[PDB]
Amino acid sequence: TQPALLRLSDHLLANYKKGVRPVRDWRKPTTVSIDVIMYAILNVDEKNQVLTTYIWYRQYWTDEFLQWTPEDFDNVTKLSIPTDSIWVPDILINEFVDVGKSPNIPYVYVHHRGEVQNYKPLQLVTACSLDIYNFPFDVQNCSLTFTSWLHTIQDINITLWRSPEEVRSDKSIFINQGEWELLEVFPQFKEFSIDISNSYAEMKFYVIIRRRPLFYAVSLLLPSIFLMVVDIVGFCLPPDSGERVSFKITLLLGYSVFLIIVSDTLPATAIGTPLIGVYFVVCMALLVISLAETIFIVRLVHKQDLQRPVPDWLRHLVLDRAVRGLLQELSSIRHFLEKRDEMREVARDWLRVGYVLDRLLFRIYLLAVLAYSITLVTLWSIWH
Amino acid sequence: TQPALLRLSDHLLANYKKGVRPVRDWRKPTTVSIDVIMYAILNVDEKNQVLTTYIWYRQYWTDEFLQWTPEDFDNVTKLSIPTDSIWVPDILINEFVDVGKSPNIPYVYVHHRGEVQNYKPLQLVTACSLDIYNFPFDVQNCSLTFTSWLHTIQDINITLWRSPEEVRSDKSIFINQGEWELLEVFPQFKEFSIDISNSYAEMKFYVIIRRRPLFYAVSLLLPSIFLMVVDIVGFCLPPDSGERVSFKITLLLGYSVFLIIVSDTLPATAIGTPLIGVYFVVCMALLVISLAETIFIVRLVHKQDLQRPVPDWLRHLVLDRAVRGLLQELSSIRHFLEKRDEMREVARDWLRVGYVLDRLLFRIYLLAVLAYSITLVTLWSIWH
Amino acid sequence: TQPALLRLSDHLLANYKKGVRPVRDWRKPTTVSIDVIMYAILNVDEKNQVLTTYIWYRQYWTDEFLQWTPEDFDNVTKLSIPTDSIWVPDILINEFVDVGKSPNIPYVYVHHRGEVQNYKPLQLVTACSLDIYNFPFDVQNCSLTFTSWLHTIQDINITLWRSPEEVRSDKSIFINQGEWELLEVFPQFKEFSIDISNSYAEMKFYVIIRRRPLFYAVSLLLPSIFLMVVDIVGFCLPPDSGERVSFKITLLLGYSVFLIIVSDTLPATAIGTPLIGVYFVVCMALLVISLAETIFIVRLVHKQDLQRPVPDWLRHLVLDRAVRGLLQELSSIRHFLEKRDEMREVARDWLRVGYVLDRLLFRIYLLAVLAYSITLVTLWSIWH
Amino acid sequence: TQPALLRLSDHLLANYKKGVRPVRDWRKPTTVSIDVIMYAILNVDEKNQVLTTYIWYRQYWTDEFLQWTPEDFDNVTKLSIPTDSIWVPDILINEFVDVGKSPNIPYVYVHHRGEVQNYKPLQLVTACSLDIYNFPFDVQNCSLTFTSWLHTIQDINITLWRSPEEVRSDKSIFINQGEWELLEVFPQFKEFSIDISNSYAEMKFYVIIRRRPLFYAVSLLLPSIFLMVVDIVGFCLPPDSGERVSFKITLLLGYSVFLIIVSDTLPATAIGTPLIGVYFVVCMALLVISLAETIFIVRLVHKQDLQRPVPDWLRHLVLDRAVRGLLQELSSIRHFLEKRDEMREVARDWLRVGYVLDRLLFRIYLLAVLAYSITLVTLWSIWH
Amino acid sequence: TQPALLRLSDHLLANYKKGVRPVRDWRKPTTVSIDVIMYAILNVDEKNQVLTTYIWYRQYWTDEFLQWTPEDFDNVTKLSIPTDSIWVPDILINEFVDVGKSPNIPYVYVHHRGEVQNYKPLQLVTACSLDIYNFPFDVQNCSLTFTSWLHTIQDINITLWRSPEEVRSDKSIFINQGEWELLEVFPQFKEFSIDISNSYAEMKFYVIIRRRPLFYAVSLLLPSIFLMVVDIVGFCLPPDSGERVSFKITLLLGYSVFLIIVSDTLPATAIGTPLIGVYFVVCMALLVISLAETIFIVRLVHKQDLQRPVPDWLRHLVLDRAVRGLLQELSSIRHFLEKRDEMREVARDWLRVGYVLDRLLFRIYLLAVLAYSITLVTLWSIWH
Ligand SMILES: Cc1ccc(Sc2ccccc2N2CCNCC2)c(C)c1
Ligand SMILES: Cc1ccc(Sc2ccccc2N2CCNCC2)c(C)c1
Ligand SMILES: Cc1ccc(Sc2ccccc2N2CCNCC2)c(C)c1
Ligand SMILES: Cc1ccc(Sc2ccccc2N2CCNCC2)c(C)c1
Ligand SMILES: Cc1ccc(Sc2ccccc2N2CCNCC2)c(C)c1
Ligand SMILES: *[C@@H]1O[C@H](CO)[C@@H](O)[C@H](O)[C@H]1NC(C)=O
Repeated sequence: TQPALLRLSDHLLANYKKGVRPVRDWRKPTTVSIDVIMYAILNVDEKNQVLTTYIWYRQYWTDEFLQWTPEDFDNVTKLSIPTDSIWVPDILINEFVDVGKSPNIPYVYVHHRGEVQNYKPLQLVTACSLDIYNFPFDVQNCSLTFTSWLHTIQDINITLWRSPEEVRSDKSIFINQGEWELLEVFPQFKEFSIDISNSYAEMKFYVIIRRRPLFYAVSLLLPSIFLMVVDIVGFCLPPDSGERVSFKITLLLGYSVFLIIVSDTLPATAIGTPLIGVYFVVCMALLVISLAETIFIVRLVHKQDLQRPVPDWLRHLVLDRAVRGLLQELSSIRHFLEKRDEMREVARDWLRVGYVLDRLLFRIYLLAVLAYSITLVTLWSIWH
Repeated sequence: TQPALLRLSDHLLANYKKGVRPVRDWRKPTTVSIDVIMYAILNVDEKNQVLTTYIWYRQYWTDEFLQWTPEDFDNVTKLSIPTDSIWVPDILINEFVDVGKSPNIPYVYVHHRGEVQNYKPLQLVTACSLDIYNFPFDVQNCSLTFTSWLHTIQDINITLWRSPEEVRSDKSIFINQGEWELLEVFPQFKEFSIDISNSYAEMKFYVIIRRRPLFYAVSLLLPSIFLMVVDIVGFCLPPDSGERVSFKITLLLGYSVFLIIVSDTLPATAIGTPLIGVYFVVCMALLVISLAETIFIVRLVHKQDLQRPVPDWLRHLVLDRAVRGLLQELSSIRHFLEKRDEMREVARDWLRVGYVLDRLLFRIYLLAVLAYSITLVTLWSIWH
Repeated sequence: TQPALLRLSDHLLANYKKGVRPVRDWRKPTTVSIDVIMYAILNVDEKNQVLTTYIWYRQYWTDEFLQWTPEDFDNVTKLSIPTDSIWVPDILINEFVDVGKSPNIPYVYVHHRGEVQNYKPLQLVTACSLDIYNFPFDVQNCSLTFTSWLHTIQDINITLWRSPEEVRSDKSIFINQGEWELLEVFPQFKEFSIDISNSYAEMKFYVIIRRRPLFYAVSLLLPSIFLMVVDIVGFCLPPDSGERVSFKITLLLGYSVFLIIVSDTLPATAIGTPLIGVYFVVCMALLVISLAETIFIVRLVHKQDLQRPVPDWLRHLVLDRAVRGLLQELSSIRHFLEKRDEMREVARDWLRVGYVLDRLLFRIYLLAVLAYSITLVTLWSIWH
Repeated sequence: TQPALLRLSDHLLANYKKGVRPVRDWRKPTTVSIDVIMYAILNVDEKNQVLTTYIWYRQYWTDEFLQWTPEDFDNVTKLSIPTDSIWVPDILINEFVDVGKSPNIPYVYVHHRGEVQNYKPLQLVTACSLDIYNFPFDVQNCSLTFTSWLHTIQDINITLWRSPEEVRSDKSIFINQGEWELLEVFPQFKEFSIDISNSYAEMKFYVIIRRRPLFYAVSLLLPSIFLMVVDIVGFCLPPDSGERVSFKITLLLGYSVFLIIVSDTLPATAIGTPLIGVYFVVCMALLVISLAETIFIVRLVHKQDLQRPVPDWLRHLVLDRAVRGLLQELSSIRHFLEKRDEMREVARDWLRVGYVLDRLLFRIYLLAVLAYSITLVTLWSIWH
Repeated sequence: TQPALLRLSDHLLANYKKGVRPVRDWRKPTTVSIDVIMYAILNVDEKNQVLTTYIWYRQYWTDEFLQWTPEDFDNVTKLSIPTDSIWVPDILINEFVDVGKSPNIPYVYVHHRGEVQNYKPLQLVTACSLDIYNFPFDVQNCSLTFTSWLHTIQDINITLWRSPEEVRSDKSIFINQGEWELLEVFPQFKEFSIDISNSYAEMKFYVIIRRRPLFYAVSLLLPSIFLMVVDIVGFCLPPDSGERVSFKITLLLGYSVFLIIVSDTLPATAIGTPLIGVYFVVCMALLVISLAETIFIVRLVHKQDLQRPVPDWLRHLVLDRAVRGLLQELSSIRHFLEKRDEMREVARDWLRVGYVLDRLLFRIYLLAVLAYSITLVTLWSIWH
């Protein structure tokens, strides 16, 4: 006789119709069992709010036409037949915004009771809501909604292959060393409803992914810390040097270029910018405050050859915390030297005031950045 | 007997022709009812003027060959049959400039009266007219024109599934947290005409989308405001410092780099640049005016050792608003000191004039930027 | 009896062969009439010299096998049959460098005389010659060559559906608000020839597109004008300030960064760079000339404490256009003051010369940029 | 009689079923022999951790239905038949994250014993773990896992065509002049297991690729070396020039721009940044230390007209290693000159201290960068 | 009777098998004649070492089953039949690293002797070895290897349609105005061999393409020449100005930014960087040498108020090539003036030395850049 697989396949696929839903009684829906195993988080685009993942998805349903008695076919209990030869449910993801390029699986396993098993890998580009409020430490909760696109609850119902606890803790194949860490996938069944009669089976997997901040620690924190360090170094220049203000403005321009170039990576959304943006703005205010202090002190100590002398209150407050023709003609010589000396001494008194005030405002700025830095490391421990 | 679905499908699809338009009388057009549900605004490219969206589109038409009496087939009233087994109208969008990658839906529902229901998701890349005059606050009105590509009004006519008010206010599935907010989609029926006989059914959906400015507020307004703040800070430097002009030119270079880098995002069109461009140009004029004032005041107060003394009109106008050999040889000594002192005093008089004029032109510039800023916040309230 | 469309389609498509060219006499070529309607200029890549457009293309040919008498089929005069069921000529564009993603049109109209009408939209990526000599105002003349890829003049000949004047002035559907304005499309028929026998039908449409310069006016002209304005402002700084040369070099660095960033947009070709490049180089020469004048004047007026006094010719040319021990020991005091005063006066004389020469060379540079600017606006009026 | 190939193909492919696994006894698995020949490493994306390669992959299995006696068919021993006409195992790579665009091979060779030979080229985009710890010199070890997607060990088993030593040392077609050098590919057989019964054949090829550092030597090392050279040159400027600190800050800004622009190429991962990042940070610390030394020395030698004189310990430590009205009125003149001279001499003493300390701290910094450079060249020899 | 084309096609394609290689005797290989006509060089990616071209490729082979006597079919000598209806050899390019998007040609010409003619355009992405040693003037020699992927020499042999001299000089359709100029394509036949029996036909076309340097002359040479010009201008600033060193460092930073931005275009390879990189490094050394000369001269002439006087050897070498209380108290006044004057004169002597040495080192640098520029223009003439 002929081989068992040839006889079995010829018996099953003879006068078999792919278009008909395989039920002998049309009132019975084909319950399809869904299982999803996350393999990789290929991309998370916050600008377009799209998530590209790869999953291994296996489903099984009872085909009431692909049934046989194994004892009549040399005790064969299951066989593989082409996917395009049998009816396959139109179960797909609601959140699609594209089609994913994935290998086509040509065969499906069929058991002697009709239990067709369809294993396939598929790449999904799905629209998801991304909360970028705490960008470097954000936890994204994206829904993949498997449902029959056309058939209602009365034709195709969806159940879960494994128990929800098993699929929740499944990380057997996930590519872990990416930017995103898979926390869990959470299945939940519900019915979509257009009206009373048009109700659709639905299975939502809540893929939860946490961003790894070690990708971005160097990218954001290190340059800003450098800039603050150099700013703190810049106060050691004397206020009367004239280069100190140029130093400060050059540093501000550099950190502004840093902000501009970083903004191509730091994303944004309509709900609001990440708190990293707020801390960058606070760093900006700190640098602008340092520049304004430098400019004020430069205005204070300038050798402008016009200064009235320091007022008594200012002086005390600062220093508490620090032959007749020949005779008359020589008098003009000493008067001009005295006029220059008195003017020069006045400029020194302003310089003496401006030096210690530069020191005093350096300590306050030193403490202000110290309090700000300790506040940041405290909040980081909470996010960590 | 055989199962109802097998018998029904075999009866319907036997000697069924896909190429023929399913009408028993060829004079009757197949009225196709169109429904469009916007799911996401994937992209709006102003440079190329193309809009990429995703829609859920459902249509239904009466197939006069897919009719049966349910009482003869075990009371089955509707069944799903493959899309590629039956005639499907060639209804597509006129504004296509590409093909969208969308899932292929294999099945369609058919009721016992022949009412075929085709549900499918599709991504559309369509040419649209984008008015970028008020870029951060623009409201775009893009037309999606569903029509039968080949069949005229005498073969395929297009109606609307739901009432126009229902489709106008449909936001049940729209992904809202993107850059674009869907205001409404507006359906309108009209007939395209090549001649008297060649008239085509047409249904234009006017997708109206408003850009969310919170994406761009930080991107444009914040750096410019920073630059103006630093410019205002720069006036506190003394005019005779010599660094003030370097400060101003460095700031101008920084803001020019800001303009250059921002222009990769701020789009343009043949109709005209956005008013944001005009306000950036006005900010540019303000910075150039501040730089010119700095350069003029520096030219005024310079210690050039060549100045003639301040004219009487200028002085008043500004200050209203603020042994014989031994004897003759010593006279040369006091004369040279007097010559230096008189020259030094003249330089001081120019400095006294230039100081208050720097203050006076600082107040005017302070008020000019204040009036400009209040004007901007007033117009923003209207756009908001 | 059966419906007319079913009977007609069954009669036509029974024993119909798609592979055969539909002529009862094989000597008669199938004359295909071509019509092209430009819809959008999607992209013009000057770097790769490729033009991506979208067209609505309709063709019609006489199929001698799809003929019937309408009075025998309930007076049906035309019917739509699937495109993949009948012979379709292999007419495509010679200039292809890719395949365009375009919707597939499933049906074609067939009249009772056999006149098959095939309407289809198609995106074309075609190699074209782009003359970038006058880049902002260039008029590109790109050829789309529709021809039968395989069949010679003896099998497929190509004619034009409409008169050439009608297709020349066709702008009914063109998307006008893009960067490119369609001037006309010009059809011309010719025969390609490999040898005497192997001659091919050919129809060249000369798509002529003019770039809209309002896209680029802001992008190129405005920043350069700004830079020149600031350069003109920079001369007001005194030559002895020392900051003027730093101002000029900073401005030159800024405009060089402008040139670098702009070059990512301004294209180039082997024939030659656009004249915009030449005018940018002339602006570069103007800025370098201003910098060299600043450096020369700074070298002239420096307080170098070493200057020999101004020569008589230079002075006139410039100013035409502007007790014994006690006695001897006091003499040394007045001599040292005289030595310093004479040296100081010499430095003033050089400064007096350098000041007016700075003014004189400022007027010449002011006129040179004025002549250059008026020359540019004159040539712009010709291009406009 | 008919030609041998026609008769043989007609005999083989008559009543041949593609869906059945070609075994006369269904208990016998189809052992498929796998061979992989690497052709090119198209891309290694460290950001997404994906490897795109091209391979020539040949497989062979025994088809028990495609068997014939050559003496009955004119001594034909093998023939090519279309790939889509016979059963082909569903062997693919587990690590897929996309589908590769590769030519479709239409034919396969079949020998008279049934040995089908399938040669095909395929592009693979596979997820791989990339260790970027020593980025310029890293050796990546990426797994390509060929397995039957559906069939278990009981239906399809996988062996190796050639001996493992032959495939390990195979570089016959590899494109060598790319960025990556193929060290070896290592085959290893194992069984995947879902449970006791569901075990799958598996063949892992460990493609080992070493990056060529000559691509990146110029990109990273050369600019940093330049920056250090210029920094070393900058110490030759006198500390009192005032421009030295501006020189240092400008150099620091330039090298920071270098770091920013380079970071678009230097990748990162969650495990940790490459040691090149650590050496760049050490270079950053060196530049900041040089800037701080410059600022400290500038603070030390400033002509601030306020300095108390150098303390005795500091001085020694540094220098070890380097008519009554007329009479009284003239006394004021010499006193004022003495007051200025003593103040001027004090400023000189501070300058004398700061000069040699600048030299002394220049030698230490010269030795520190020398030790750092020699340390780098030593470690480079180990990596080389 | 029926039309000739219908009868002929029905006679030929009845019981015609596509899978069989069309030979009546299986020992006779099907000699396929190859012809390749280059149409465009779409892209040359030196980073990935891939060449994307477009070719018109025509092949012809003798099909021994598609033969007829024309006198029996109304004297028809050739006819077009669908490509997918007849056997087509699996000839493709070995160097594929992708699949090219090209139009599908549906028909092929068949003559009455069986000579099938297959014309088709195809885009090829092929791995090629790119020698970037002389990047702007490089001549690339890339191999396209047409061979039968599966069939050996015993089944499919490959010959050339035209004589090798005709295909060598073929430029009839090449798009010439691109970046690459096609010098020639060179065909050569060889046999690949796996073993003694498994030998494969092979035809290598050596596409030779020369880069047009006019694309890049402006891109590289012009900015560097500008930078050198400005550097030469910078020497005219006096050494004691203090701004000269700032000028030089700003220029160096600008040219470094130029190098950084240019490196995104100038490619690299493992064999070695292009000589343009070496000349850029030499320009870098020239700028660093100019900066070091400026810093040295600034160190030489500084008004540091500490200089010992110029040594006798240095001076000559440089200048060869250029009442008791009242009496004693007045003596202190002249002594202090003498002390200041002698110190001031010493600073002048150092300035006199440093001025001419700046001139002398300017001439040497002027000649060094002149020799370097003449050397470059000489080598350019050889490359040109
Ligand atoms: C008002 C309204 C009516 C029906 C729907 S449903 C839908 C609409 C178009 C295309 C497909 C569907 N679906 C049906 C089953 N579920 C998958 C998608 C909606 C959303 C609104
Ligand atoms: C002058 C003219 C004639 C006919 C048309 S129509 C058209 C033309 C080519 C291809 C398709 C069409 N269409 C027919 C039905 N509507 C969808 C597209 C035009 C625009 C101008
Ligand atoms: C020397 C030569 C011979 C023939 C041609 S033609 C050609 C060649 C290959 C593939 C296609 C064609 N074509 C035939 C009909 N026209 C469309 C393209 C040439 C150019 C040179
Ligand atoms: C818990 C668990 C169960 C089964 C698998 S396997 C798998 C799952 C879905 C789709 C395909 C597969 N495969 C089967 C044979 N090998 C190739 C892929 C896993 C991973 C976990
Ligand atoms: C060791 C070795 C054996 C065979 C080959 S050949 C080859 C291998 C796999 C897939 C295809 C081929 N080819 C056969 C005919 N020529 C085109 C490609 C090699 C390279 C090494
Ligand atoms: C099938 O299995 C049964 C036991 O399960 C055994 O008795 C019978 O012999 C088997 N048939 C064949 C053909 O092996």
